Amino acid sequence: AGECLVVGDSTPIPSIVKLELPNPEPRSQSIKFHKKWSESWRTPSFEEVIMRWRKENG
Amino acid sequence: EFLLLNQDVEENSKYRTEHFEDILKQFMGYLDRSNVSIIDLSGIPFEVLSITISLISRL
Repeated sequence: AGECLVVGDSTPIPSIVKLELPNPEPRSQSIKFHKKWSESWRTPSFEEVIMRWRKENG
Repeated sequence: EFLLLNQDVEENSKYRTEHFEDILKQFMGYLDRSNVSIIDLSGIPFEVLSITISLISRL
């Protein structure tokens, strides 16, 4: 994690380089499963969502 | 008959495009159903099994 190899003519030796963490981090959002569970009951609204399924208010 | 291919019967013809929200079934979970879902594809003839699985997965 956090390492990549740079291969090209700009370097004498293609090597693994430890990249420092960028600041500020871009909004890297990947949904995680479990914490959404065990949170009582979630009730989405459906009129609007099936309305969007029909390309009405997309 | 599960695909309702004989629309000559009135019961097969009573399902309209308005009857779409409830075909999803357990869409939110009866407000108390969990969502343990078992699509028991046992008695279905094989030549439509792939079609049915594709339908459900794409839906």
